[PDB]
Amino acid sequence: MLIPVVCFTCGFPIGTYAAIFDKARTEYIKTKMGGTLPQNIPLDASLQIELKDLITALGIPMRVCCRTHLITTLDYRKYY
Amino acid sequence: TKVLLTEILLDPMYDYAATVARIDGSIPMHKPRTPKEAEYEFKTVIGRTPAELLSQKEFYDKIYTSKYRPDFTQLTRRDEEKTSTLIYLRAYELFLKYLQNAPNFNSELAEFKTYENAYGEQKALLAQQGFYNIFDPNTGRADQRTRLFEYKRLPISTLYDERGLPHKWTIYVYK
Amino acid sequence: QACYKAAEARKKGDKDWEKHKIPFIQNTRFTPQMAKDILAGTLTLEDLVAQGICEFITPEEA
Amino acid sequence: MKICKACSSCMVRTYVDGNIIFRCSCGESVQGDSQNLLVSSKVYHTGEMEDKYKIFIKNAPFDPTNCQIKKDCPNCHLDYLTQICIGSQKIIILVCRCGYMSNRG
Amino acid sequence: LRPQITYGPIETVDNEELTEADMLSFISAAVNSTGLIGYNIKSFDDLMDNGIPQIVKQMFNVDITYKDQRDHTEIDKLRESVQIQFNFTDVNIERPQHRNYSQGNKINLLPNKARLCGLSYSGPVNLAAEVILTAHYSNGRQEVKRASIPPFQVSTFPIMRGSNRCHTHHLSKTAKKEIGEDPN
Ligand SMILES: [Zn+2]
Ligand SMILES: [Zn+2]
Ligand SMILES: [Zn+2]
Repeated sequence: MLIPVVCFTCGFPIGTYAAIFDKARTEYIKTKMGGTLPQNIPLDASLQIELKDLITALGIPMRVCCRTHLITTLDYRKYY
Repeated sequence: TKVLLTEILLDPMYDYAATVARIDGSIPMHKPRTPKEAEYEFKTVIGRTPAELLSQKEFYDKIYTSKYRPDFTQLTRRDEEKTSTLIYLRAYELFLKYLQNAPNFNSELAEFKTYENAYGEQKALLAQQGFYNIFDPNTGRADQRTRLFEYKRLPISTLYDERGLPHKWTIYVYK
Repeated sequence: QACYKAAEARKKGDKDWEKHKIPFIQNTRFTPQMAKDILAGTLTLEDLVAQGICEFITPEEA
Repeated sequence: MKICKACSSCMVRTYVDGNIIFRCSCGESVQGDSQNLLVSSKVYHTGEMEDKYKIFIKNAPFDPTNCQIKKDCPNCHLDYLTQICIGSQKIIILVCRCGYMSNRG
Repeated sequence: LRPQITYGPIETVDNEELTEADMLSFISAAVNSTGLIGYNIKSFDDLMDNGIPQIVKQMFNVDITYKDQRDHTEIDKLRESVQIQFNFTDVNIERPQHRNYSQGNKINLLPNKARLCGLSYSGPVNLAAEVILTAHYSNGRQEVKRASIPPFQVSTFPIMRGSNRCHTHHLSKTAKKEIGEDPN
């Protein structure tokens, strides 16, 4: 229902940088969104939203599993 | 009294009114542990004692009504959390009006539905993981290069020789 | 009409009769700007139908 | 069949002494002269006869779902024709909107 | 009538820049206009507003005749059949209602209460009618009695959730969320 406290694969403390990663990401999207309705963001076909540098600035390493779970985890608060 | 309490305690309307009463502190945040606390919660939420609910005839006329009456005319578009609070409070007030068949209801319902649709657009903005498109470097947009089959009429010399016979590629040449 | 004019020119003994032909062009009226307008919420399917861009097709009409 | 003059009913055909005699339920009796000497008939390969596809072959140049071919029409000199393949022997017919139709028909 | 509108020539349309990912916007628009199950709600809505009233008011006219199986009387011995003739005039269906405590006034029944209590999410059906009874005598004359019946509730018809007759249709998304319903 939230970003996990630790990475499901290895157990790196993803959760302690989770909340920040959420909120900051939003402004980044607001920077790159562009004349488009929010619910149509995953259909724009012209977006280049990259979160590599944000996660790097968070101090999280370049592990595939950790960044996968940080980026892809759904939040229950945002759908209910 | 027992049947009335069992019916009303299982009504989602009662739970929603109780939540609204809990928000501003009219009833304790914890669910009742003793029958006296349950009776007090019933009196505060429904507005009538279960004994006197069976005597008189209405039911919806005196259900809790939130204490803070914010200004919902700022719902006409520290601001965003206040907007969320206004959305919640107006949803409760409009639901209570719907229960009571209040006059001038459909237009206000439509107006608040438009307001909540705008709020939902904002919430969906808050709920985006992001999106990426692998751009073709030669172009400036989504890659169109594919490894699909493309038809091409090969010369007839590939299938037949100069004497009209078909080719039989069956000799392997190794260097 | 270009084919008819090209044939009519050839029947008159003209040499450059092929110059009266025009290439065939078939295309849809859906432009990339329309795609960006759909995503912005300012272009729906109802007014794409109203502009003669798309139409509803039924299996026996298909 | 023979239709009774009197009551316009379907008369019953029988055969007497080398002649076809139609007798009706109203008592009217007539004898056919020449056009009633057809006891029965059958036509084979009804699924690929030319009378089957007359309407379809006529409408083929205007149907947009038919296969076209890059050949010149000898009548209007249009550079494309409509190619159809009908029958179990796969008879190929080229048709055009001007009325041209291969097989000379 | 002949068509009159004309569009721009097809040679001036610039679509060389399109991509397959751009054509997903067409599917998005089609789904947004259609919805996903919007046909179900529309079908139940025109069944409620248009279907059942038409079926009741048109296809259920009753005209029957029955033998008079009574005993002996001046009028009795002299009459043989009675014609029962009636039709329904006014038809409507309301939102689901439930009786709180006993002998109340039919408060609203929310879908979650119906799910929890095992109740039926059915709305009342009210019908009105006029009835004509014709009795036939042996001699040849007949007697006709006509009566108009005030509208009354006959039963309850099941109501699709989310349709026009559902309570989760005059409520906002937050109210739907907080009454035990699924807001999405
Ligand atoms: Zn990990
Ligand atoms: Zn006859
Ligand atoms: Zn021709």
